[PDB]
Amino acid sequence: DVVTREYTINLHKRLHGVSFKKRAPRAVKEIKKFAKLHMGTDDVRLAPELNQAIWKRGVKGVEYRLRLRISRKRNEEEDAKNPLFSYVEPVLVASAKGLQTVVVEED
Amino acid sequence: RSFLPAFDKKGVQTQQRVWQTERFDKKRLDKRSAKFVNNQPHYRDQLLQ
Amino acid sequence: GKGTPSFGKRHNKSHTLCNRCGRRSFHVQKKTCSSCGYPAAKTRSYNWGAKAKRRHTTGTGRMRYLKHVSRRFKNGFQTGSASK
Amino acid sequence: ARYGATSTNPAKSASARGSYLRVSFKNTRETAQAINGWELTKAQKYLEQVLDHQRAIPFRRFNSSIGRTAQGKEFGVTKARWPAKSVKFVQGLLQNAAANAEAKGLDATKLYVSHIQVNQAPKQRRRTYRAHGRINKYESSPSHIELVVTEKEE
Amino acid sequence: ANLRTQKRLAASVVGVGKRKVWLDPNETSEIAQANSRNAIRKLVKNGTIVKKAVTVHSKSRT
Amino acid sequence: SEKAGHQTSAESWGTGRAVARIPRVGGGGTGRSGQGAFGNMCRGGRMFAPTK
Amino acid sequence: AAQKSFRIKQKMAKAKKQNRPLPQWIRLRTNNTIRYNAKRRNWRRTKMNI
RNA sequence: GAAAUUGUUGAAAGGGAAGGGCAUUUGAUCAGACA
RNA sequence: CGUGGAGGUCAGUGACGAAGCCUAGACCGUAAGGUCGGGUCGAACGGCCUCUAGUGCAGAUCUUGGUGGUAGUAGCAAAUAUUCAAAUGAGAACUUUGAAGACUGAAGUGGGGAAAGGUUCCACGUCAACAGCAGUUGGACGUGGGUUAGUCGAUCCUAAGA
Ligand SMILES: [Zn+2]
Repeated sequence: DVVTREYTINLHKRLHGVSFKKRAPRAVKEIKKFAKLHMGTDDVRLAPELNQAIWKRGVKGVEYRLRLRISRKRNEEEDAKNPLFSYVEPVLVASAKGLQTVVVEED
Repeated sequence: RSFLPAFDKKGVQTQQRVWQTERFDKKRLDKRSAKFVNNQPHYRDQLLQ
Repeated sequence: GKGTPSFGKRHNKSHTLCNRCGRRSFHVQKKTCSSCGYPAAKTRSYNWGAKAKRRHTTGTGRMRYLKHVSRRFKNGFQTGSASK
Repeated sequence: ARYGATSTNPAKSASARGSYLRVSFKNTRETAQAINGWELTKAQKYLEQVLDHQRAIPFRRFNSSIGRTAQGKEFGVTKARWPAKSVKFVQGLLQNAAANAEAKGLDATKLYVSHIQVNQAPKQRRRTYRAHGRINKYESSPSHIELVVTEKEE
Repeated sequence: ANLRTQKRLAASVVGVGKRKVWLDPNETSEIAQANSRNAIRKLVKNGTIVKKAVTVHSKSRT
Repeated sequence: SEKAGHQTSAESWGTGRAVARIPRVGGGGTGRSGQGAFGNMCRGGRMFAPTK
Repeated sequence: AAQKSFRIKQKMAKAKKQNRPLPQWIRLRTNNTIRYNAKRRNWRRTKMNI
């Protein structure tokens, strides 16, 4: 149940037509709804090093594709609704276009 | 040594009603004065041809 | 505007506190209290201001000396040691 | 305390009450009317679904110019809403009445909410300020809520 | 907690402005007892409160 | 009292407004200001034909 | 102002010391019909015109 | 602890108002029993 | 016919319940109205013969107070902009810290002052009301602390003037 794998999210087709003051605040919610259906639990936490990689070039100027690694961890607290939670952190790669989704080996 | 709870059981029961008494007198002062609050002598209207 | 823009310049007083009556009625440029001319020897009181004489008449204050004169008259302005 | 017109017996019932609560009377009346007569567990699942934004509360009397929705179709109405403050204040009294019934010893499997009413409370004045320098009123409509859950007989 | 007065006292102690004061996020439970300015100086020398560096305005293109 | 009902300094607002033409207590900042005075149908006014 | 007079400071001192709630043991007296300090004043609502 | 105004329960009615007058059916309620 | 008081009388009614109030319950009168039953309630009140008047309301853009429909409606749209994690907490779009992104751009959204304000300054505790959403926050609420001069001003001088 505790799985972790990497995805490429095409944010260009999510932030199309969105207002310029809301591109990166929409991108946060689109990454949350991405990780709400891949490994489909609620309570998706992003990383601050993911937030500052969304927000690298302002409100407008989110990158076209991001490379994430979503980890469905098990909740350490009591958590009396949805006892699993995702955790989304970026993968530092150059030119994140051209990669499929792969399952990283648990260690 | 251990004694954990310490708060006042009469000084809050005597404040929860003097607060509502103060609030009730404030409300009955608002509503017994809010009839002629909008009485403006020498009010000219900015409407004409 | 003569209403809301011209109420912004209201920041210097024309009346201050009087010494004979303690209320903010002492004009500063002309130096006369408008509720009881302070410079004048007589307090202002007019017969058309019959309500305004009620707020300043005898009995509105402490009456430090005058509240004892009837008690002293009733005994007849007696002096000396009381009794055994 | 004296309650409303309750045609039940006191040996099988348990009541709860709240006065001067600052929920709106118009929304809290529809919240209190949507669960009138229901089972206790069915009402407690239903209000949690309302807060989870499925299965809206049908607005029936105080419903002028509110929006139409697709979740009114289970009640026949076309106008319905999801008042969160009203659902939370009703849910607290449902929990308190369930606790009073468990302290009296009634079995919680057959508790249904028989009598439930809201009344207006004294308003709470506060000013709004309008054009051309005139005050109006801008006040709240608090509500008393009272509730009785009783156990189902033959 | 509420370190809004500790950040003010640290700005006044270090002498740099409030936008250059760094309070340690893993040590708010220790920072919260620093009500004095002496305790703020103790935290400054202890390394819990650090002055941040001046943002660079370069004159190289000029 | 011969001064009962008439310890007010009130005068009517007249037409040009949408209130009745009874004498109204001028001023402001209290609940009394604006209220109808001096009448016999009023509250705080002298009676009709005060008893002598 | 910051450069005030003693006649103004002496009245501001009285207006400070008059700005307190009613003492709690006043309400325990026998024929006590004083329920709250009805001459309370703060700088937001009403100004003292001195 | 009245009325305006409101909630719940019960009864009844309801094709672009509602209310009222005369008459009777139907439902409720009351009456005296001529005891 | 009805109301508030007065002089007589019923050696009138009443804590075993006076007055009041509610009552698609009953009776009498053409009617004004009067009487009874039930519920509520808690200290005084009626019948008749007369006397007296501040004596009967549907209206006066009536006076004062209270409440509706509109209506959970109009709206809560100027000042470029917010996002993530953690802490606290019953509860976090709004508090605190860190990380980002931005803004005022030295005629500033900075640092002081004059009028004016009066304790708003600062700390601890608190969130019923106020902050036209919220609130664990606050110029709010409760309790306290705080303003140190031979040199800075007033004080002294005169101006237009009083
Ligand atoms: Zn004077």
